[PDB]
Amino acid sequence: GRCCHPACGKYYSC
Repeated sequence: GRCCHPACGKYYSC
């Protein structure tokens, strides 16, 4: 989604 650190798994945009 909108997240930019790996704490969102592979659902970070960076």
